[PDB]
Amino acid sequence: ADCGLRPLFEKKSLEDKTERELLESYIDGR
Amino acid sequence: IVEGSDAEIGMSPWQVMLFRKSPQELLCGASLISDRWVLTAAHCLLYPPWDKNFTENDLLVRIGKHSRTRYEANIEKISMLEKIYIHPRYNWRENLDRDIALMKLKKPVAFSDYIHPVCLPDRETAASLLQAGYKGRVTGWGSVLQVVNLPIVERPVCKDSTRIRITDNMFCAGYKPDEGKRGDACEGDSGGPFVMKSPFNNRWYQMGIVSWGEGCDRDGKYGFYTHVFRLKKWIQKVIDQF
Ligand SMILES: CC(=O)N[C@@H]1[C@@H](O)[C@H](O)[C@@H](CO)O[C@@H]1O
Ligand SMILES: [K+]
Repeated sequence: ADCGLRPLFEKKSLEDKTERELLESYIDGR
Repeated sequence: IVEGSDAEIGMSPWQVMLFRKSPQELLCGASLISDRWVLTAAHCLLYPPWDKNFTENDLLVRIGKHSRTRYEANIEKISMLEKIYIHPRYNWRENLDRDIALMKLKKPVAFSDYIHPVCLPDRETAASLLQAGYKGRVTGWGSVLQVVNLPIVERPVCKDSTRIRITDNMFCAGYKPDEGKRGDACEGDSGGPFVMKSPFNNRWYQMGIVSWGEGCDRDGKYGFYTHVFRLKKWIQKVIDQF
């Protein structure tokens, strides 16, 4: 319901140090 | 984990460590999928060739950890297991096909900033995210939780990299020799989660379970993962029946 949304990140609108790399792979990887 | 980096605090709140109760031994990784269920690999619990066949009373799970060795008072939760469920068609004799197991905790764990469940994929998420070139994330241990982002590899490349027969219940990930980056989950990280962040709803989904490899972080070799969505029906069956 609340699964997969981290209290210290998604819930606070903060991104961790490397998640940008995962999101970029959706554009650049394929 | 090799060639990765320190995870930030609360970066992987679904992370679970599976320990042998006594003697004390970190056996594998695992992941929290609800307040009473933990997902891991079957070979972490059952492997006849080595006489491995743990019961509920042989283990403890540590949830909410960041430190490899220190007891994190008021942060981590250590739970006992009520029951262990191994996939009925888990194939240990040939290639670890269907390398998945569920562990029901004796008591529900309360969520916190450090303890929170990861989502399990549905067909839409599996189809949109499990594609070669897209990167997922694996976590585990080397003094602190390690993390490494790795790309899913084309099935033909996965199959050509090993003499083992690969099934539809597995996928492989890791950098190719021409990609300039390294990193891998090792045998000790087995059972841990391979997660991906949906660019559509911003949620993290566990797409794989570290299952096996042929030497950690080797050029031209890849880590293999249990395809979680392929086995979601079995997971739902167990959780619904209990
Ligand atoms: C290695 C082997 O023969 N399997 C045993 C099975 O016989 C037993 O019923 C079960 C108890 O939960 O543990 C293992 O699965
Ligand atoms: K590799």
